[PDB]
Amino acid sequence: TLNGGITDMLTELANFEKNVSQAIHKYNAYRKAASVIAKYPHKIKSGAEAKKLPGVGTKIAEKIDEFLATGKLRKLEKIRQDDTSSSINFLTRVSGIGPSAARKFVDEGIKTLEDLRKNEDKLNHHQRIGLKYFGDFEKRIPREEMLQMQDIVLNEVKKVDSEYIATVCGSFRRGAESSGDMDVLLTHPSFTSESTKQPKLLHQVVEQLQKVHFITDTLSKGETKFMGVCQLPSKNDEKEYPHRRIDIRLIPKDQYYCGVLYFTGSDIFNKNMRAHALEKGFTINEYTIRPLGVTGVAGEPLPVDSEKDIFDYIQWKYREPKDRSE
DNA sequence: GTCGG
DNA sequence: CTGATGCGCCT
DNA sequence: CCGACAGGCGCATCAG
Ligand SMILES: [Cl-]
Ligand SMILES: [Cl-]
Ligand SMILES: [Mg+2]
Ligand SMILES: [Mg+2]
Ligand SMILES: [Mg+2]
Ligand SMILES: [Mg+2]
Ligand SMILES: [Mg+2]
Ligand SMILES: [Mg+2]
Repeated sequence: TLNGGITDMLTELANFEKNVSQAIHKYNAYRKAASVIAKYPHKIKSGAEAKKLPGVGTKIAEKIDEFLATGKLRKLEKIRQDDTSSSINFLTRVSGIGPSAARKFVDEGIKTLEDLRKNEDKLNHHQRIGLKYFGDFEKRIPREEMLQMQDIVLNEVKKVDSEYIATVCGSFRRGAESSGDMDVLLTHPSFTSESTKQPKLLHQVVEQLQKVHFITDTLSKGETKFMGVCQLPSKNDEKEYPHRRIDIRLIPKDQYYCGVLYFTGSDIFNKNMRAHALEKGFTINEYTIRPLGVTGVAGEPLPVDSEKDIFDYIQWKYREPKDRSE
C-alpha cells in the first residue's frame, strides 16, 4: 500500500479515540483523513504535503512528520503499552461489545477472552454469540464463498415466494475479492412505504434459512432488520467453513434505490455522500432523499428511479459500486 | 480533529 | 405498560 | 473561532 504506514497509523488513532476516548467525532476525523490519504496517488513526503488534503489538518500533519521522520508515533507507542487501553480496545473486537461495555468489563477485571468465557453470564445475547464465534468473525470471506452463499440465499428466498428480490450488497456488490460479512437487501411487493399487506415478510425468509441450516444463530431480529450468523454446508470428511455474519435488511419496494445505495456503502462513502447532500440542502437515508427547509427540517421524499437520480440531486457524477470503496 | 463561513 | 435515551450495530 | 460532523434499527435500561 502506497502510504500504508500513515493510514495504518491513522486507523489505530481512530480506533483509540473511538474505543478508549469514546470521542466519536475524533474517530470520524481520523478515518476521514485515513480515507483521503489512501486514495492520494503520490507517496507522501511530508506533513505539509498531506495538509493540502481535505480532512488533514495541523495535528495530523504534525503526526505525519513524526511518523515520516522516525517510523513511529510516540503517542501510539504509549497507547500500545498502556494495559487498560489495549484491553478496552481488545474487548471491542467481540461483536456486541462497544466502548462502554468494554470499559465496564475492564474496570471489573475482565481483560481477555479467558475472562469473558468465565463471565458469560455477564454478557447479553449478542455478546455471547460474538464471543462464541470470535475467531470465525475475524476471518474474511473469499468471493468464491460469497458466491455460494448468494446462491443459497437467493434460491431459498425464491422458494418462500418468487416475488421476493434479494440483492447481496456491502463489499460484495462493490466487487471486492473478499468480504467481512454478507449483507442482503430484501424487497417484496406487499411491503411499500404506503402499505404492509402481508405480515412476517422478513421472518419467513429467516425461518426458511433456519430450516435448511444456513442461518445458525440470531443476534437481533425485528420487522425490517435481521442480524445473525450463517454457515456454508461442507462435504464428507471436510473441515467446516467458518461461521459468518449475515445481515438482512427488508426495505420498502418503492424505496429500493435509497436502500441499495445505503447498503452498498462503503461506510465512509455513505458519510461523505450524506454530508455532501447536507451542503446541497438535502438529507439522505436508506429510505429517501428529502429537501432541507430553511428551518432545517426535512420535507417530502423526492422521486427516485435509480441510484443515479440520487447522485444527480446532489450534483455528483455517478460512481459505480466498485468505485465506492475504501 | 477539521473546516466553512 | 409507555416513552425516552443511549449503546452497538450496519452501510 | 465554533457548531457541525450521517442516519437509524433493535435492544436494554430506566422513570413513572
Ligand atoms: Cl506507531
Ligand atoms: Cl424517510
Ligand atoms: Mg487540509
Ligand atoms: Mg464490538
Ligand atoms: Mg458487509
Ligand atoms: Mg453487514
Ligand atoms: Mg463494514
Ligand atoms: Mg449513536
